[PDB]
Amino acid sequence: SGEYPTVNEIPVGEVRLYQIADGVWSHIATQSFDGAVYPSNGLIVRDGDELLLIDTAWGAKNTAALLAEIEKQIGLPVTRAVSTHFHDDRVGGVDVLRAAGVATYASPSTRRLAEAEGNEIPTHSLEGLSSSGDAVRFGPVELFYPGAAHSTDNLVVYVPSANVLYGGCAVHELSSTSAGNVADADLAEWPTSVERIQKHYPEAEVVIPGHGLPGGLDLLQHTANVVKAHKN
Ligand SMILES: C[C@@H](c1cccc2c(-c3cncc(O)c3)c(C(=O)O)[nH]c12)N1C[C@]2(C[C@@H](CN)C2)OC1=O
Ligand SMILES: [Zn+2]
Ligand SMILES: [Zn+2]
Repeated sequence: SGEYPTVNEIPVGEVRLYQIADGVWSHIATQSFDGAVYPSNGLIVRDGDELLLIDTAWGAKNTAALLAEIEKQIGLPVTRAVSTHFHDDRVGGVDVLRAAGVATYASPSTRRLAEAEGNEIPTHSLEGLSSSGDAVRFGPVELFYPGAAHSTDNLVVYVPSANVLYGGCAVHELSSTSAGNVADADLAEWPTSVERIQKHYPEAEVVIPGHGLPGGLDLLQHTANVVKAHKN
């Protein structure tokens, strides 16, 4: 009833949307992994009379439910999707999208990693993102490669019309006590990558993590802090 939806509030298989700003929503879904349940976020950005999707809803059935929820709540067609790294919370559901008419995109690095590890593979490669600090425009967003953090391929997304920074899994929520799933992370480079985000997007008003509650710019410093302490 208006609060940001949380893990125990979303059964696995259902999806909820949350209005972030004019023409910007997050999507929230839940999934089981190694016997625990987790929430995860993505983004939806209005692109005229179409929608740009950022990240899947962590699985094929969740992603079908996402498309249904978008049709219910927004009623504009999703035409393109970008996955912000190669893990299943970002690409699981790409096959569903691709069969529903959505053109799917990711960096070449993400595509290679997804292929190598047996995850679903976005169709189209996003060039111009291979060096830290690179940025490219993609419809109503800017895509930015900050350097290795949660993963070596992680991208962040900025919505300039609304000053919304979607950090994906490179950014943690304020309640986080740990650096999350660090299996593929670079804990040594992560603070430097966060510093690049902080420098590039000083006017961000909302910061959205890959999992958990949005907040303001403090999510970036908090992330750097928890990562440094995890490493320590
Ligand atoms: C699908 C994703 C994943 C699964 C389960 C939980 C998380 C979390 C997470 C968030 N918050 C708190 C927390 O405890 C955990 C994140 C997060 O941090 O981005 N990601 C999660 N994968 C799986 C994998 C691939 C590797 C294969 N060897 C393991 O590394 C990942 O990042
Ligand atoms: Zn991940
Ligand atoms: Zn994640």
